[PDB]
Amino acid sequence: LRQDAVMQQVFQMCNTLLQRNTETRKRKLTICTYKVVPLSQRSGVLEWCTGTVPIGEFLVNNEDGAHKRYRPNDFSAFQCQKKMMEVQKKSFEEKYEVFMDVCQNFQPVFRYFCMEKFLDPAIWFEKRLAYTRSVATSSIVGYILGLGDRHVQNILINEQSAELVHID
Amino acid sequence: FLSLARFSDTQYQRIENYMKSSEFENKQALLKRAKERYTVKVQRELELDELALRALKEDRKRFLCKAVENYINCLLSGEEHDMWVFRLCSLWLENSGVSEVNGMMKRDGMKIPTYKFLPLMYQLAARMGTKMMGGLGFHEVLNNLISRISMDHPH
Ligand SMILES: Nc1ncnc2c1ncn2[C@@H]1O[C@H](COP(=O)(O)OP(=O)(O)NP(=O)(O)O)[C@@H](O)[C@H]1O
Ligand SMILES: [Mg+2]
Repeated sequence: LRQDAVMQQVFQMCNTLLQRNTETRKRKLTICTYKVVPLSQRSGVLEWCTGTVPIGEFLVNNEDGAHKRYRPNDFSAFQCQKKMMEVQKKSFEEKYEVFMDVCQNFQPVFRYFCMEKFLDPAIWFEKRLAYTRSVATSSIVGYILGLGDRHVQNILINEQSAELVHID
Repeated sequence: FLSLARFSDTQYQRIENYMKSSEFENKQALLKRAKERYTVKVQRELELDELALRALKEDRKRFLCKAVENYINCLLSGEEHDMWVFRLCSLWLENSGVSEVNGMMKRDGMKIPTYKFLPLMYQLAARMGTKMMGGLGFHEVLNNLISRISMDHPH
């Protein structure tokens, strides 16, 4: 857990750099951070982000996923995963055409998170703007630091503030 | 033709830089250290990396051939950009082992006026050889081009 604590320290430095510049202070561009307290070389404790859910859990959940709820007629997450794993030992062109075929039968439904959670148009607009700003700032910081392994289970979204939180 | 040649050359140069980049060497050294359950995954990586290398080499060869062809067409289609004969010769000399490049040079470069090759005649002459002469060999094509230039402008 020491690597996570160091990454949190760098995120705090990025937040402080963004705070002292008026262009980003006006836009409230910040990185969500959680306290990590290493205890040994093998065990440790860290902050649990209350009120946050994984984006993969919200989107491609088998039981009550967003894709299943909003697009029942489209391909399921398991079907797309199996199709992608099948073309793993194949040509690059076959991989590209499989990916395009999957994307054709898999339409994004993530825009409904703010619609179903913030019925007020003013609050919905504020949450969407905060989400877009958080995504842009986190993406730029991750590119600068070369952050990797940003899969669905490594990204958390706050239910109250609609701000992305990066873990692992 | 010049714009397409420049774009193809840029892509080929980027691919060549990626091949010679320190990141590629580090990845290869990591794979070599890893190869020294565990067997299945070792041979899986030693096959996936070879497949990726073959695909990258094929893409590099395609970009190189397209760049050489477009440079030849640009040289044959005007005289304003005669300075790019240096780039065409640099690609030809650095990729003399490719049969397609040598065949394209033999088929189309002989139509190019010889006076465009005059400034780099020293470098053309310094590459003369005999060990790899043949119908599609680089040495025979270079010798024929040099002889034709000498016949046109002996002085
Ligand atoms: N700081 C956190 N706050 C809230 N939930 C968290 C936090 N860290 C992990 N989680 C949850 O734990 C799940 C599993 O992630 P994690 O605890 O990193 O285990 P893991 O995926 O096995 N990672 P790793 O041990 O590095 O291979 C995530 O999908 C989150 O739902
Ligand atoms: Mg994880």
